[PDB]
Amino acid sequence: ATIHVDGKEYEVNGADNLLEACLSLGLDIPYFCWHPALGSVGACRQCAVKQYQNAEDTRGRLVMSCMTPASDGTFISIDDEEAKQFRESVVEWLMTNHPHDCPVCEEGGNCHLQDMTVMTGHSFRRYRFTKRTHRNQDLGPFISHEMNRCIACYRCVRYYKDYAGGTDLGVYGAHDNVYFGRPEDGTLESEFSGNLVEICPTGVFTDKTHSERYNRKWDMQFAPSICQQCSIGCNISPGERYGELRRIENRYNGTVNHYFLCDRGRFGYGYVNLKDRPRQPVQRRGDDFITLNAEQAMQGAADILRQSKKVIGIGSPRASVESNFALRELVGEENFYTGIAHGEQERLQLALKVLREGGIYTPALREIESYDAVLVLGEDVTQTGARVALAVRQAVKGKAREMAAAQKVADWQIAAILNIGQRAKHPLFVTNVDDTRLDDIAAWTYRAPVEDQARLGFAIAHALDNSAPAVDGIEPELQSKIDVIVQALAGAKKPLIISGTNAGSLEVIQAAANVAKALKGRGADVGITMIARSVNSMGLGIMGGGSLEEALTELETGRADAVVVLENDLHRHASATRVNAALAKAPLVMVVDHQRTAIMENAHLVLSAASFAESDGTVINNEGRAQRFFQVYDPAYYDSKTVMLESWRWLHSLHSTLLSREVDWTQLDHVIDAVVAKIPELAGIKDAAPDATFRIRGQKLAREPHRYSGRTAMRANISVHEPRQPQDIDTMFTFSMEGNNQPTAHRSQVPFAWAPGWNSPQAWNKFQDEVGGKLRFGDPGVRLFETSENGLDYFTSVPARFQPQDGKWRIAPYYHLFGSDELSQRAPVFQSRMPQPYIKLNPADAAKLGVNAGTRVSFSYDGNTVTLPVEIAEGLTAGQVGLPMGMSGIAPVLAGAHLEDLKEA
Amino acid sequence: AFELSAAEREAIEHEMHHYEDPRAASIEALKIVQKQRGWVPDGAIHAIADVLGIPASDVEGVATFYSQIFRQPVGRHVIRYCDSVVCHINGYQGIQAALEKKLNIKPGQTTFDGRFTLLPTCCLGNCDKGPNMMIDEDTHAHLTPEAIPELLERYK
Amino acid sequence: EATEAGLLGKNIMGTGFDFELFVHTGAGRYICGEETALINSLEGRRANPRSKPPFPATSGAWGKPTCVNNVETLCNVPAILANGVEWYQNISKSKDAGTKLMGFSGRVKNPGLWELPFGTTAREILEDYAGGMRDGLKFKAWQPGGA
Ligand code: SF4
Ligand code: SF4
Ligand code: SF4
Ligand code: FES
Ligand code: FES
Ligand SMILES: [Ca+2]
Repeated sequence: ATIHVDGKEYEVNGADNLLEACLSLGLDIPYFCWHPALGSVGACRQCAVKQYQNAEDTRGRLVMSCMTPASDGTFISIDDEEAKQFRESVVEWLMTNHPHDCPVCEEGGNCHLQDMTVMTGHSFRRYRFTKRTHRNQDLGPFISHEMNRCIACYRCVRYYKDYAGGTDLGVYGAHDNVYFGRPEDGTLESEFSGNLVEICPTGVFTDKTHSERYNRKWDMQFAPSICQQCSIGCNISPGERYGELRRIENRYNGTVNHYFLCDRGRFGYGYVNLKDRPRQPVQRRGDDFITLNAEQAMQGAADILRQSKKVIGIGSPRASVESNFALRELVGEENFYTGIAHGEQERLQLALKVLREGGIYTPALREIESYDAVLVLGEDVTQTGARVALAVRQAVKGKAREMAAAQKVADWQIAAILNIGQRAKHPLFVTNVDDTRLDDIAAWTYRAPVEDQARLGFAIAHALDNSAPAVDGIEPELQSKIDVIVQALAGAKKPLIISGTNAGSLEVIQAAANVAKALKGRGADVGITMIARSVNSMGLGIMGGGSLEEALTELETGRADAVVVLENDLHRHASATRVNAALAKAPLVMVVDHQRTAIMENAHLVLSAASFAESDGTVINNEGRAQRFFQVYDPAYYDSKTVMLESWRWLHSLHSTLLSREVDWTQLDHVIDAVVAKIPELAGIKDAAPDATFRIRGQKLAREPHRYSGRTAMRANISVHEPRQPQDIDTMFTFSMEGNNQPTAHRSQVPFAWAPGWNSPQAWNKFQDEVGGKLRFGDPGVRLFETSENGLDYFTSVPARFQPQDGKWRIAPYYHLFGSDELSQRAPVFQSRMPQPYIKLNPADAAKLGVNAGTRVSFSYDGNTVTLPVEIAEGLTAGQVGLPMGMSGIAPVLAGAHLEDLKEA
Repeated sequence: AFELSAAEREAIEHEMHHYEDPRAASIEALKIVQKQRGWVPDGAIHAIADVLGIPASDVEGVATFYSQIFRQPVGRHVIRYCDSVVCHINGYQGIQAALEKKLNIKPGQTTFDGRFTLLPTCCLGNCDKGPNMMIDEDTHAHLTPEAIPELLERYK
Repeated sequence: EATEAGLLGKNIMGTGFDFELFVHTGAGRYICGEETALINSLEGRRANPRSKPPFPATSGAWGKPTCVNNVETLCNVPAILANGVEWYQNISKSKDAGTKLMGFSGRVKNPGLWELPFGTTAREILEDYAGGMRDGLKFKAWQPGGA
C-alpha cells in the first residue's frame, strides 16, 4: 500500500493505523490517547489530519490519524492550515483547565503534554475564566496522584484494565468533572501499576520513589542496564544524579520488555543508595576494622591466599558472568562451588537441559503474546517474574484478537476487538499451591500440593501421548478436567508451557518437559518458558560448579582454609547456623560484595564490590539470551576515598597479585575474551554489545543528555576545582554528554530516548523502524541458544500422591513480588509494601491445632522455635503449611522441606 | 458495614437472569439499592461487585456516571425541576425561585429536615405541558410560582 | 398481557419463533439515547459511545448483531404490514414517505402533538394545529427539531 502525505509518496503498511504509519516515517503528528501497545481510541482528538478523496481535491475532511486505516491510495495532509489550527484548538481546550504548576511538577522535561503543546505552537492564552480541580488520592508507596494535571485521554484506565488486567483504576464522574483513580484510598494492588508513571502523558500518576530525591530528566545520567531483581531480565534505563541512583525508567526492546516493566524492577532500586553499603575495603584484626585502599587490600589478600593450603570460591546467581568467571579463575575449577543449594541447582540444571537440549523452541517475552493456550505448571508466574504473566494476559486476549480478525475489523482499534471478544479467552491452566493473580483470566486453576501438580502434568502428557508414562490414582472428577486441558492444548496451534525452578520440585520440571514433548510429537508449535530465581542463575548454571553444601563440607572438614564468597548472603541457600559455623571454622573468609550482609561480620576481608549501577557485566535471561548491563556512574566522582570497583575487576586483580605479585586493573573486553575462550558454551556473550573501541562516526555514546546542567557547581561543595571526567575504558560509553544519542544512529543499545520535540518517554518511537515493533538496527542481546535437532526422553519418574503425615508439615512457597528478593527487601520504600511475616494454615489444620487466625504459632526448624502469626488459606490443602520465601529468616530453599512442632505460642 | 437484604439480593439475581452478563444488571442493581435506601452508600459498591463479579471500580464508575444514582445522602423526597429550554420559555426560574423561597435551600442541597432535595433535571419529556417538575416518581405540569407551596405540602 | 395471550413468548401463533421482551429503565443520561451509547449502557457500562464503521448491525451489544430503532420507527411498521405497502407510499406526495408526529411547543395557544404527513409546512402546523402565538408574542425564532 502507498499513501500521499503533503503531496509526497510513501510506502507504508496497509494493515496498520495511519498515525503509526506516519510516525514510522519520522513525521510529526501530535497524539494523546493513542499508545502503540494499547490500540487506538478517540479519547482525545489530537491526531487530526485532512483527508482527501482523490489527487485533485481542495476541501478535504478532518479525520483522525489513529482511526483512519493506512490503506492504499489515501491522500492526507498534516501541516495545512485547518488541521494545524484545529490541533492548536484541541491543545488549547485540554490546557483550558490545567494547573499552573509545571516547575513544581514531577514530569517537567519528561511531560508529553509540554511537547505536544510546543509542537502545535500554542503559547498565547485567551481563556480568562476559572479552571477545574480535583482531590487527590493515596495510591500507595510508589504512585503519587495529582488529578488536576489530567487531560482525560483515558490511557491509564485502558492500560490498567484492558492490558494489565487490574481491578483498581477506573473512570468516574461525568462530562467535565471526570475522574481517574480508585474508588477509595489505598494501594494499587496490581503488579504493573508502575507503568502508569510513563503511560500517563501528564503528571497525574508519578513516581513517589522518584518524588523523593527528585531531579529533572536532563540532569539524569542514564545507562542501559538489566534489571537484577528476577530472571526475566527486562531492559531498564537507570538514571542517577549526585552519586546516588534516582530513577529506573523503561528501556525499549521489541523482543523482551517492549513498553512495560513490573513493580519490583521499577521500585527495587533503593538498595544501591543505602548508606550502610561497603564503600572501601575493610580488614579486621581482632576487633579492629581498618580501611585499606585497593592496592593494599590486593597485596594483603594475595599474601593470605598464598599462605593458605587450599582456596575455594563461592559464586552467586546475582553476580555477572564476568564476576563468576573471575572467581572461577581465581580459584581452581576442581574447587569452585556455585552458591546455591543442591536441590535448587539440580532443578536449574534440568531446566537448562530442557532449554538447550529438549529440541523445543523457547520464546522470548514479546512472542509469548502470540501463543494460543498457556499451561503454567507449579509456578506463581505473576509473583516471581510478572512480565511473563503480563505477556500471558496478552496471549489470552489473542483469542478476542483472532475473533475480531475473522470479522475483518482492523487490529489497531481495540474497542471493536474487545466488543467482539466479550470474555472470549484463550485456555489458561495455572497450577499452584494456592491462589494466583492470574485466576481471573485462567480457564482453570489447580490448587494442590506440588507433587499433585507434577502428577497432573504427567497425566496431561500421558493423555496427549501414550508413550509418556501413565499415572495411577487419578480421580474421575480430576480426570474430566485433565481431559478438558488435553482437548484445549491439542486443538491449539501454538501451545505454551511455563514452568520454573521456584516450584521447589524436580518433577514439576519433568512433567512440563513431558507435556512439551508430547505436544511436539503431534506436530504442534509448542514453546516452553522457565522462570528462574535470580537475574543470572541461568548463567551460573551454564558456567556450572558444585553446590553450596559441598563448599560447606569442604569448610568444616578442614580441607580448605580460605573461602572467597562473591556477592552471596549464604543464608538464603543454606541454614544460617551451619553457614556461620563453617565460616567461623575457616581461617580466611573474604566477602566480595556491595551489600552489607550478615556474613560480613567475622569475615577476615571485605571487598567493596559494585552493584549494577556501578559495574559493567553480562547476565543471561531465563529464556537463555545473554544481555549486558553498563555502569551508570563513577562512585569515586563524589567522595573519592571510596574505590568501589567491579567484582570481576577485584577478582582478576587478586588473581594477578596471587600469580605475579602485582595488580592488574584489567578491561571488560579482556574478561569477555577470557570467557569466550575458556567456556565454549558461553562464546555468544561477545555478540550482545560491541567492544569499547566502537564508535558511531568516530565518537562514543553519551550517558547524559546535552542539557546536563550544573557541571561546574556539581562538586563545588567539596572542591571548587572541577575534576577531570571519569574515563570509561571498559565499554562503549562516555561519562559526559560528549557522545551520541541520535535516533538514526547505527546501534542497538540506547541509554535514553530523547528527540527534539519529543522529551517524553514517547520519544522511543523515533528510535524504531516502525513504532510499537522492534528497535531500529536490531535489538540488544543475542539468543545464545539454538533448538536441538532431537528432544529428550520421556521422564519415567512419576511421583506418588502427597499423603499428609501426623507431626510433620510440608512447607509451600508463596513468593511475594515485593518481599521474596534479597535485593528488594533492602530498599526502604518496599518495607511498607511487603506483608507482615505470616504463616498460612488450612481451616482443618487450624481446627486440629486449635489455633484461630491472627494469633501467634510456634514452629521449630534447625532447632530454632520461631513464632509467626497464622492466617487461614482456603485454597491450601490439608497437611501443608504455607510460608513466604525470601523474607528475613525464611530462606527460598525452605520450599519443599518438612516442618515439626507446630505448637500454639 | 453495608449488608444487602434478602429482597435486594433476590432482585439483583432476578435482574441478572434477564441479561447475558451481570455487568448489564449492574445499573439496575444500583437502582434497586437506590430505591430501597434512598441513595447508594460506599459499601453498596463493593456489595454489587461481590454479588456480580465485576470490579468495584466499574460499579463506582456506573454509579458516578448516571445522574439519577445518588452517592450522597438525600432527603425523603427529591424535587427535580426541569432545566431545559421549553420550560425556560414557559418559565422555570419563577418556580425555582418559589422553591428556593419555600425550602430556603439551593439546588444540589437538601433541607435540614431531611425531607426535600432540590435538583435540576436534563429534561422531563413533557415539554408541551408548561413548566415541569418531578417529585418521587410523580410528574407535575402547567406549573406556576403560586402553586408551589400547595404542591409541596401534600408530601410527607 | 401479550405473554398471557400467547404473544411475545415461545411458539408465537404456531410459527416456532422464540422472542422475549424486556424493559430496561435507564438511570438517566442524555448521551444514552445514542445507539452505541445505548448499547454500552445496556451492557451496564459508562454510556460512552462507540466508533463506526464497526456498526451495531454487525457487532453491537455483547458483540452480537443488533439494531437500535426509535419508538416511532417501530410503531409505523405494524401499519405497513397490516394495511399495505403502496398504501404507505401513497399517504403523502413526497419522497419522505409516511407520517410523522409533528407539533409546535413553547408559549403557543395550543401546544401539543399531532400526526401529520411529510411535506406539511411549519406555518400550517403553527397557525392551524398549534393555534399560533398568544396575544402579545411576535414569534421571532423557531427550531424544526427541539434543541
Ligand atoms: S490520568 Fe493521565 S493517562 Fe489517565 S486519562 Fe488523565 S492524562 Fe490520560
Ligand atoms: S503534567 Fe505536564 S503540563 Fe501538567 S503541570 Fe506537569 S509538566 Fe505541566
Ligand atoms: S519481571 Fe523481573 S526482570 Fe522484569 S522488571 Fe520485574 S523483577 Fe525486573
Ligand atoms: S491519538 Fe487520540 S484521536 Fe487519535
Ligand atoms: S423542556 Fe421541560 S419537559 Fe421538556
Ligand atoms: Ca567500568
